[PDB]
Amino acid sequence: PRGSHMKIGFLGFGKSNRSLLKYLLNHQEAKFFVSEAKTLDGETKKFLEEHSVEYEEGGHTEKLLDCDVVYVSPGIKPDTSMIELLSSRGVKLSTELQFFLDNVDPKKVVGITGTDGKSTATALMYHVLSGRGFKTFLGGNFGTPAVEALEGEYDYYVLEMSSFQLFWSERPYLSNFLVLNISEDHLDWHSSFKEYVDSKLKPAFLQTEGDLFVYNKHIERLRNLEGVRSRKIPFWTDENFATEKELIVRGKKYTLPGNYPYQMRENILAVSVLYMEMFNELESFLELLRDFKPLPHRMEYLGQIDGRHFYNDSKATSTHAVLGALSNFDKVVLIMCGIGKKENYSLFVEKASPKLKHLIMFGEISKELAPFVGKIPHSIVENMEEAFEKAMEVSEKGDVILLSPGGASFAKRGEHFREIFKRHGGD
Ligand SMILES: O=[P-]([O-])[O-]
Ligand SMILES: [Cl-]
Ligand SMILES: [Cl-]
Ligand SMILES: [Cl-]
Ligand SMILES: [N+]
Repeated sequence: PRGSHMKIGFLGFGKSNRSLLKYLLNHQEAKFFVSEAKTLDGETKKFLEEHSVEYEEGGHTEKLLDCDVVYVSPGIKPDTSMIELLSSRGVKLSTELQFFLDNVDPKKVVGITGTDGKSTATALMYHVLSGRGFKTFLGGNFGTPAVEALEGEYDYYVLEMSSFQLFWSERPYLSNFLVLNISEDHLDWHSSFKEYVDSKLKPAFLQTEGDLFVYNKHIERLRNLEGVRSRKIPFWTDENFATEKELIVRGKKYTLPGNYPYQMRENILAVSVLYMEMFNELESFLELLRDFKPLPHRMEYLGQIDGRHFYNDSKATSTHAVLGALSNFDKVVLIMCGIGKKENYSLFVEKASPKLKHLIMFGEISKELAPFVGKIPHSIVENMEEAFEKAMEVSEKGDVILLSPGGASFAKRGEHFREIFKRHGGD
């Protein structure tokens, strides 16, 4: 009715609405208006001015009441004054996720939601679809907003979707919908648990018989899913579950490549079930799982030499991973090495300190750590052989010696450390 005089509003201007405005500037004839509660920085203003997008900052005014549609930033709360005025004046309210779901090919979307594990599970789905050779987009709440992907073409769009995005999405239709878990704590979400649940489950009740809904069966305690019309495959059942070492899908058993925490086992189970439904086969999934980056590393116990216990955490390539390994003991003689990531090690050192009987270092990471380590008994050596002997020398019967490097390299170091262990008589 209004041709190019359509007025499109943005309430809030975080990454969702910024990505959406950038898509619409290049795809739609309309007058655009951005409304920010705080101040916009200099770069953002220059950007809006370069494309003559009107804006207000320092408060939401009645200028938004003039809009034909307003896109709400996912973090905007439902009972705020501007939402109340907008609704009471009959202005249509939508959000960047809903726009995406209205514009993409529905059958190419894999929508993942959950309380825990959401980012890793989404990354795994992306990983295994990419590994089959599909051109695959990864984004959603934790990452790149989905509308970025509407430039060019993809085979699959793998989205992580939060309760906030789904709340503000009036009709969030997904052909492929995975719910990892729904849990009562901890929660970024404002208040009502029943609104949180209902927001997260919205897509399920929109599906048709040709669609797919894979879900954690514990959510059946919260909501009745009988009327959902899609192919529905629950996990944690008699046929779809995981124990510490095994994955069972359709009653079939597969050995997992390591013994992982509960959340990672659930992420694997969830994505398994969906992959098996899409491709009828899990051998390709398991092979691709092996190079999945967030996959926890094996901490291989090597054995003893003269009462000392050796653990090989060769794959720890960051401060974070070293802190993981450390939480398995109370005292340890620790060997670190490799190329230090650009970090601030004081946070790491104070967190590591109580667990360290002695720290041994070599490689360029020695230089990064040296300035913060005056606190604790420590030795800098030149290579792994020297590190090994120094570990034997500062240790006694009963101690644990742990290789957990913390830096990158140029199972090469791990192999080297194993070989040294053996040459000095290890088991
Ligand atoms: O945060 P507001 O719309 O009063
Ligand atoms: Cl705002
Ligand atoms: Cl904002
Ligand atoms: Cl998004
Ligand atoms: N936000």
